[PDB]
Amino acid sequence: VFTFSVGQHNYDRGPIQWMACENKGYYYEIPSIGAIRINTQEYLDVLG
Amino acid sequence: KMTEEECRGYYYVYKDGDPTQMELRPRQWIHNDFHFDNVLSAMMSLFT
Amino acid sequence: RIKPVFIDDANFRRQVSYQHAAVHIPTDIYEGSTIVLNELNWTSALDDVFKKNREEDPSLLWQVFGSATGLARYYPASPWVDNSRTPNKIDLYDVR
Amino acid sequence: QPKPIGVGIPTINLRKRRPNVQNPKSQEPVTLDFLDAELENDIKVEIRN
Amino acid sequence: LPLFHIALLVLFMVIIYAIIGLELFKGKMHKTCYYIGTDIVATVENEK
Ligand SMILES: *[C@@H]1O[C@H](CO)[C@@H](O[C@@H]2O[C@H](CO)[C@@H](O[C@@H]3O[C@H](CO)[C@@H](O)[C@H](O)[C@@H]3O)[C@H](O)[C@H]2NC(C)=O)[C@H](O)[C@H]1NC(C)=O
Repeated sequence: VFTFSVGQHNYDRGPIQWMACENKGYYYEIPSIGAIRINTQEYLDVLG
Repeated sequence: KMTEEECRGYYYVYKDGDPTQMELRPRQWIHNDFHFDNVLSAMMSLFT
Repeated sequence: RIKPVFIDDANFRRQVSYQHAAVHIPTDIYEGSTIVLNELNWTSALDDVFKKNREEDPSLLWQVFGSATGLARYYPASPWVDNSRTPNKIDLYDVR
Repeated sequence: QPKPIGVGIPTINLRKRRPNVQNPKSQEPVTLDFLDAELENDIKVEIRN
Repeated sequence: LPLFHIALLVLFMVIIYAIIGLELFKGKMHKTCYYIGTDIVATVENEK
């Protein structure tokens, strides 16, 4: 399970991090357009 | 880029928020015009 | 930096240099970082194997190392199709 | 052929295109099926399988 | 209660100036410089 927190907000991000690194996954944050390309390609490191 | 050493090189700027409309700008570590670094700058900021 | 000669070649409709390998770094990735400079330090040993492979089989086309840090070192050296901002156009190429 | 594989019908909105943006061109591979390169036939499907 | 006359004067001045502006600048701020053949307003980095 890979979880992505997108945008700027005041909502709690703890539960999605727990989902990420509980089911052998990873947690990513995408605050703007500039981070989309870098953060949507890093999941191949965990898969390798 | 959260540090002066990271804030180097160039980055993409998306005008009107469109991911397909790109423009290149250099990264520069900027300092606020009104700050609180010393007592004089703090006094100027508080006067403003 | 390095200034190559860039002779004209067949099997490459471009100008290539067989003396070293070219390095492509994504535009938004700052070259000169500790991560990037370290990669360029130890990837300089691939040029000898590039030359050995080319001399063993002269029909080889591009052979490239795609780094996990975004770098791309390919042989033979050749100017990139799209400069950063020399023309009005830019490039969006990440080896990853 | 060296041309990229076309998908759908191309639609453009020329009223929302700045002249100095360098929009991305393409990154997809040229994946053409055997049945899409010739006239598809029942025997040809069997041969391909 | 004593501020009643002042409020009346304020409303009176506001009405007069609104009517004057209506007759002077009606339908005048409706042209801006778009790009060639597009519906995109042309501005610079820090200009509204
Ligand atoms: C990455 O960069 C480092 C530093 O430039 C390279 O290390 C350098 O390797 C050369 C080749 O062995 C060293 O030259 C030798 O130095 C010894 C004395 O240390 C001398 O006795 C030999 O005759 C020869 O001149 C050089 O000193 C060394 N530099 C440092 C600072 O240790 C390294 O080779 C680079 N990586 C790759 C893959 O090329």
